[PDB]
Amino acid sequence: AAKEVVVVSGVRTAIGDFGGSLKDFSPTDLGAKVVSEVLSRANVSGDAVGHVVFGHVVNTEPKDMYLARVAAINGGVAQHTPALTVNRLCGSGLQAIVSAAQTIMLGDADVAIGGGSENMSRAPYTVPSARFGQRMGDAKLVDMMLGALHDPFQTIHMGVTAENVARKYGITRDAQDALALESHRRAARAIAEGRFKDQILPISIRTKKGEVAFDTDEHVRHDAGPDDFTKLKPVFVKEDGTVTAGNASGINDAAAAVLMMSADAARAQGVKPLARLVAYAHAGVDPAYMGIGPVPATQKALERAGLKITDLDVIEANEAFAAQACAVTQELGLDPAKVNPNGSGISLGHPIGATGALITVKALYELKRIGGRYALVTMCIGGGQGIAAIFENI
Amino acid sequence: AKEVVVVSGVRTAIGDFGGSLKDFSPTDLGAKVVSEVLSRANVSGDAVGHVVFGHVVNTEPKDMYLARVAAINGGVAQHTPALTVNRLCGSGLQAIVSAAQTIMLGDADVAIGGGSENMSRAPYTVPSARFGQRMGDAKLVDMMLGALHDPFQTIHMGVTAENVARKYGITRDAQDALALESHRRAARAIAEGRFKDQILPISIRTKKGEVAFDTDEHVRHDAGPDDFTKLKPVFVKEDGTVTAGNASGINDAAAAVLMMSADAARAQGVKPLARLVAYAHAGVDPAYMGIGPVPATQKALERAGLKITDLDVIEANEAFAAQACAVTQELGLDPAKVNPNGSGISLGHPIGATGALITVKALYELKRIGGRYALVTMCIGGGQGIAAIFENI
Amino acid sequence: AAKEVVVVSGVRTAIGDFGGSLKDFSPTDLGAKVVSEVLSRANVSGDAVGHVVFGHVVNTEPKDMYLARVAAINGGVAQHTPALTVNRLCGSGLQAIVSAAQTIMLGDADVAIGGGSENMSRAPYTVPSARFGQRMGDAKLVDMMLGALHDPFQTIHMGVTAENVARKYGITRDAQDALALESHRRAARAIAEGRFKDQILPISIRTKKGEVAFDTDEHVRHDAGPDDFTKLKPVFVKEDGTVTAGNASGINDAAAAVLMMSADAARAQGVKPLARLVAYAHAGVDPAYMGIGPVPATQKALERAGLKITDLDVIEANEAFAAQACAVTQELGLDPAKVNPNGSGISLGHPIGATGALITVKALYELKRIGGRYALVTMCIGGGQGIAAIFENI
Amino acid sequence: AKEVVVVSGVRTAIGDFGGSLKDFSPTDLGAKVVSEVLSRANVSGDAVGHVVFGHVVNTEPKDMYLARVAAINGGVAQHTPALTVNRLCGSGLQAIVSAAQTIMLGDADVAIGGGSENMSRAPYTVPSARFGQRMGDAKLVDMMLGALHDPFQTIHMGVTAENVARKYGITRDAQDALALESHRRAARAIAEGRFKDQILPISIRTKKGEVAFDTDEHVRHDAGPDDFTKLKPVFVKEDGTVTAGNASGINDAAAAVLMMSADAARAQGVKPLARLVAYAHAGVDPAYMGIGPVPATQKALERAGLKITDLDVIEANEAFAAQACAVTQELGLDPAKVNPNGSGISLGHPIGATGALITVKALYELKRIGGRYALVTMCIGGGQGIAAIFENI
Ligand SMILES: CC(C)(COP(=O)(O)OP(=O)(O)OC[C@H]1O[C@@H](n2cnc3c(N)ncnc32)[C@H](O)[C@@H]1OP(=O)(O)O)[C@@H](O)C(=O)NCCC(=O)NCCS
Ligand SMILES: CC(C)(COP(=O)(O)OP(=O)(O)OC[C@H]1O[C@@H](n2cnc3c(N)ncnc32)[C@H](O)[C@@H]1OP(=O)(O)O)[C@@H](O)C(=O)NCCC(=O)NCCS
Ligand SMILES: CC(C)(COP(=O)(O)OP(=O)(O)OC[C@H]1O[C@@H](n2cnc3c(N)ncnc32)[C@H](O)[C@@H]1OP(=O)(O)O)[C@@H](O)C(=O)NCCC(=O)NCCS
Ligand SMILES: CC(C)(COP(=O)(O)OP(=O)(O)OC[C@H]1O[C@@H](n2cnc3c(N)ncnc32)[C@H](O)[C@@H]1OP(=O)(O)O)[C@@H](O)C(=O)NCCC(=O)NCCS
Repeated sequence: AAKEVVVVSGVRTAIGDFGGSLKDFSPTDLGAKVVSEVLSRANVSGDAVGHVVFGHVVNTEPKDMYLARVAAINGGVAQHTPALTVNRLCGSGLQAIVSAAQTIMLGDADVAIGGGSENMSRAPYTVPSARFGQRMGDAKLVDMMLGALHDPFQTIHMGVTAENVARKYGITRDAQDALALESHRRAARAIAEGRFKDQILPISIRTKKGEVAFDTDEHVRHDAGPDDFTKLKPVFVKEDGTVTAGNASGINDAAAAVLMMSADAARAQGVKPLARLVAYAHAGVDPAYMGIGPVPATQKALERAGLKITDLDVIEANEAFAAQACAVTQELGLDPAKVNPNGSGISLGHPIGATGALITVKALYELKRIGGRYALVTMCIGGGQGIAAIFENI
Repeated sequence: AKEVVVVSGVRTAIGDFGGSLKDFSPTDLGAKVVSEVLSRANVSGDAVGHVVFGHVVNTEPKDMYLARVAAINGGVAQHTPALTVNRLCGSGLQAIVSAAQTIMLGDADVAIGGGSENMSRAPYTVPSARFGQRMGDAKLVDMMLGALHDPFQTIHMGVTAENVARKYGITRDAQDALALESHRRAARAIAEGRFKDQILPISIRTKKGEVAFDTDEHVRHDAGPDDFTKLKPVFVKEDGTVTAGNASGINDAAAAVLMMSADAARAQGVKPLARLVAYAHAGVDPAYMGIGPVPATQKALERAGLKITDLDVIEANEAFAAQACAVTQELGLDPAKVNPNGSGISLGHPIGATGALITVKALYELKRIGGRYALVTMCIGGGQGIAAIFENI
Repeated sequence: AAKEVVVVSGVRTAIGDFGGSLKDFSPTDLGAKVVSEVLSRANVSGDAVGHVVFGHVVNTEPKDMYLARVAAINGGVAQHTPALTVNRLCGSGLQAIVSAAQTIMLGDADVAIGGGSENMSRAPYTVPSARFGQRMGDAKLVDMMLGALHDPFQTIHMGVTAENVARKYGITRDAQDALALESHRRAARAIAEGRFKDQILPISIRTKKGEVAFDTDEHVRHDAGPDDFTKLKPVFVKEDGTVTAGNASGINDAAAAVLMMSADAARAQGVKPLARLVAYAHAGVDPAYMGIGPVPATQKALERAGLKITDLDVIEANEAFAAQACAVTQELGLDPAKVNPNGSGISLGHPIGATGALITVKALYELKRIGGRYALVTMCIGGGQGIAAIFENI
Repeated sequence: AKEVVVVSGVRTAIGDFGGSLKDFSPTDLGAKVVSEVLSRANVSGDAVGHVVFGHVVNTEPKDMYLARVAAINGGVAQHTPALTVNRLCGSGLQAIVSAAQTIMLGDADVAIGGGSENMSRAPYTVPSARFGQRMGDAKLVDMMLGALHDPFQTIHMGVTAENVARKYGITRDAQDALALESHRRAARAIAEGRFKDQILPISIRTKKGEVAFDTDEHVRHDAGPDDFTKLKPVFVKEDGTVTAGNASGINDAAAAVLMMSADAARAQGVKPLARLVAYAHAGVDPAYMGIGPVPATQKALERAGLKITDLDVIEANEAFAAQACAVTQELGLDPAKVNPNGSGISLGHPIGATGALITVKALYELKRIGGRYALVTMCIGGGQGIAAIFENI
């Protein structure tokens, strides 16, 4: 059978705004930071790591094609450790955790780090005609960030697929704005109560007035009210729109990681862990409706775990767009009070390749906060996919 | 862990930098080999549990969706998950491993593993373009050359090949020797038609009409030892040995294999090419990445319960003659069994697709000689190696 | 002999900061604005113009290679009028006036417009390898703005030549900072007293809060004191520097123009003009000391006019760098009280191709303000030149 | 207004787009013709009162200093003022006019007027690069093609040539006729060596050694009427006539003339080529800019007190056959006296240098036929024309 996977430690950066506090930190710099910190939290030597896997979508510089290896080596992991970068779009961060967990399940490693790192502020433009020349006529610089946010089959923004989902599943503008407002209020309450303090790694952000610690998610609106969202206009369609800048997730910068071990290695070391991995699942859907990806992925994961929706104490289902996040909660029959109890992509931001790892960290720390047992982590995936994993607080 | 069988495989011919495939995007090449492996195995596009593609250098936004685009446009149903993986030059074998693991773990009965890379279309980036440079000249960054630079010392992969040449005693004469033979083995393979069955031809619409690209165009068919010893070292100015002639080329290509669980294969009447025996990974000093295959291979043989002398076929990619010689040397391999039909130096090195492409070669060579065991291994920029062993069945 | 040239009207925009209030206004848009306004001030039909000449240095878009013609046609000048763009670097704006005056002197036109337009905020980057490709290796985007500010023989910033002049002519840091502070105080006094109101054309700058009129030079520091300049560090040399961001001219955006006529056409029409052109002169100097260009150019112009330094009531000598502006005043024996009485490039900005026309407008309006008789307009020129003209209030 | 004499002149051979001069910057070419005109006239670099160069498309930062760089690196003293002027395709004749005016007004006794343009090196710009694009694709702007677009309707100069073809009745057969003859006149001139004395050879360092570029390489020496009537219209899709064959090329070159006051020439013993008789400017409808030469020429003849039949040589640049035919037609010129040795269609159109270059041709042709009066005129994008008349002396 497959070895049991224990999540012993986890950490995330605070999430930076587009062009904001982390704009000068490369994806490999952020990844190295969370690698070194998870090792310290788990009391694991950098020489004792069997595998490193990082999720990451938008290469910002040549180093990023080496992202997992640079994050590992600069995070203090020995050079004998293999390192893999994976890309499943917005599912990449949770995919990294699954792929790292798989090396343990299969006996290839007793210790593995899975994380994600993304700096969208530093996403580049390309010049396709630069290598061999354009000769004559105007050419383009291609926005690789916006390009990543376009479905590659119809060349429509993710936000257009969110309208497709809104229309198909009956998710009104008012429903979307209610979810968005509530996400910000939940995030502001979590910040005010200190719910995120233990799971965040502060970053010193060298300012001209001296160094200051960036340790709070800066996308959150702390005094938001209903009229802030009603006044906004739809951003992705010219007719009959519902998706706005306020009820869509942000574009953001962050990194996060967990350190996992075989259950036997965790017993022998005597660690006091966060959780164990119960099950995971993948699904594919119509690309034009990629936002409901989490529905089949969650149903499959629950089947593998032998659990039911009502067994879930904590659900982190990323708010890519209120339009799809509502449809997911509705189609699954989830209690909105248990779903994203401290906010999600709309209020905290959506650093795409890191999101899936960062919301895993959130989920496991929330289980500890409430003494809960099972958490579900799931998210939708551009191109038409879903990914889901279930963890047990132990 | 379920048993994993390869039922089909295919590759494109390997295009030169700026050559016959320069107009074919990585997702275009990927979809072509996906469709072809399904039809070779006679497997419905609706029956695929997972698709994994290796790929390193994004040439356009669609490339961040590469596996999904290759799968959908290759005829795989939208309900199949798709993953792109990047372990640099090991990415193509990694995709096959990652796809096999979905089968081993019971997540899927059928999985496609492949790789796709178009280095000709590798882009230049402008890191200052989004928020501006404000004042002062700015950089147009060669993402292809940057992929070929170690990220810790910012030296070309070829500088690490020189390091490996010094440490292990690989001479210039030795490097040019392997390079010449590789070209001679490749030219012989092409003449005898050894690659015919494993290559998917591609129509490369020319002004002269509609021609088929089905031959690896990097090969020098008239090569003589003088051709290599005249060239000059290109990566270190003095006391150097790696040249353009004894180093792999920059190339474009795609390849894939389709795998199934043993049970699912039985239950479909599909004559499997081979079976997966074992795989392994290794990390090494980045400055000496070219020696990564040695520990990875040793670790793979250990897991397989096999010895070097049990290998009838070895596909060990020739990133640099300086590195490939030291691999063969440190492992104790018979050079007649290693890359018997050429490799990176002669056939080219389409980095993200290479590991999948030489897996296809290794398996077709096993069938050609009636062998049992084949080893596939390659080095990895940044300091790693990857290796896999297959059994002809 | 040569016909006498009357300056009947003139106008300038307010000067915008780098990245500031005029950043969205192209050079041909600004030029068209001042063309239409000078025609209106002089009561001259757009169908009665014999020639248009504009100074302009840094092309921002393809239209700018047609700059004079676009400014003329869009400013309401008939299509039968010839239009010429000239480039003598920072002397271009006054060169345009001289070249336009020359068509009148030679009997080619009885009416001619001379102006300058520059938007440095919109200066582009080029990609030299884009047309035919780079093939392999990194390339560069070339800053055409900074490039224009580099001497083309030694590839040193204009600011390095300013240090050369400071050293050769004994212009201390304290002397440079005294000039800079005084320039801002003079500009702030002129603004507070309304000295510039009649010569500036307001521009409506479409903001999100509604339209607002940009009519005040925004580079001026109104509460400047000596310590603001002493604290700054030298910007152009690593050793023994004196030139700073505070005592160097700014990078700026603006346009300006005058309308001239033959004296006979001015008599017949009965215009009430600003001034007449008395003389002009050019000079070349060592490129490494281009900042003293105005000295020989001024001496030559005075000789042609049969005037002496002491006959000058108003001097507009552009403050490119305090280092050279001091050396010019010192070598010529000018009274600093008469030189740039209302500020200059350090305080108001230096929109290079427009500066020479804009400070001509300043000079002629200042003559009217004080009832003076003769004004000198002069400036230094990258590559090692000077240009000067003398005008008489009539 | 003092009398202005031309004592010397020179031009480069005209390079094709991407051809033999592609590696020579505009300031490099400018300095070469500056040095050569000084030495041809035997005039000290210290004796020059003014330098003016026409030039349209900045290829690099130094180009904004073009006249000054051409003058200094061409041996002119640093005390000489230097001006760059831009009247689009008239810039090269404008520079000669502007330089002559400094002499006419007594500001100078000696002045150089020239032009320099390297369209091959014309750049792409990124208007968003300084302050950033933030989000969304951005433009890489072709500054060369943009220079060839009218700024009011954003149509190619060739679209205005079609407008001119309709208004004045210039047929396709008529255009291809002029194009063929131009090429035949140019090929004859080159064969007979007519351009030998006016061309400054340039060494264009090749891998085959050190070769001299001294022949206008746009010329088709084997041209036959079938070559032009087979080509298709390129600027309007339907009901079109201007083709790649009957339109001028995109080209690189430089040229200059040195002028002095009559007195200063006498006082130096310098045998002057010719004398400036008159010049004139005209504005026209931008949509019909190609007809600008007609009023400019009429206005120049009026000032000169001459008639069309007094002109022994006419250099009227062939921007487009459609436009040049209408110019000759509306002025009533003998086509045997107009561009007797080819022009823009056959020799090329290095825009900023053209007006200076064809002035050199016109003067050398006057000496070759013993003529008296020569006319130099050309059209101007945006709707202008410029014309000058010289007297052989
Ligand atoms: C929606 C989107 C196009 C907007 O981009 P943006 O303009 O850069 O976003 P910003 O927050 O900076 O600006 C939005 C504007 O609405 C306003 N706004 C946004 N949220 C608001 C809120 N909760 N309350 C009030 N106003 C709000 C901003 O203040 C701002 O107004 P301003 O210009 O006056 O300052 C972008 O965020 C996006 O694409 N999001 C989803 C990305 C995605 O697809 N992720 C993966 C999907 S699977
Ligand atoms: C070595 C390298 C820098 C050279 O690149 P390149 O110069 O553009 O390649 P080219 O073949 O176009 O040019 C090389 C020259 O040597 C010659 N040459 C190359 N191989 C030759 C051979 N086997 N025999 C004789 N001559 C040869 C070419 O003809 C060519 O000469 P030419 O320009 O006159 O026609 C590049 O191929 C490279 O980086 N290879 C290694 C790739 C790599 O790092 N892979 C992954 C690392 S793990
Ligand atoms: C000097 C130069 C390189 C500085 O460029 P810059 O950094 O963009 O200029 P800025 O005014 O925006 O910034 C300068 C800094 O000094 C400070 N500063 C400038 N002038 C100041 C003053 N009078 N008092 C106090 N502080 C001042 C700015 O506030 C700013 O500080 P900050 O970053 O904390 O806000 C540039 O202005 C230049 O090149 N000038 C001369 C151009 C030229 O050569 N023209 C033609 C020559 S012939
Ligand atoms: C017309 C124009 C757009 C064509 O540009 P181009 O296609 O890059 O020029 P090329 O010569 O490389 O290609 C044209 C094709 O027609 C053919 N051709 C051109 N002239 C020919 C001729 N006289 N006879 C036969 N064939 C000819 C070329 O061989 C070539 O064919 P190929 O590509 O198979 O070799 C460009 O030359 C142009 O814009 N000219 C006008 C310039 C201008 O506007 N000047 C100022 C205006 S006032």
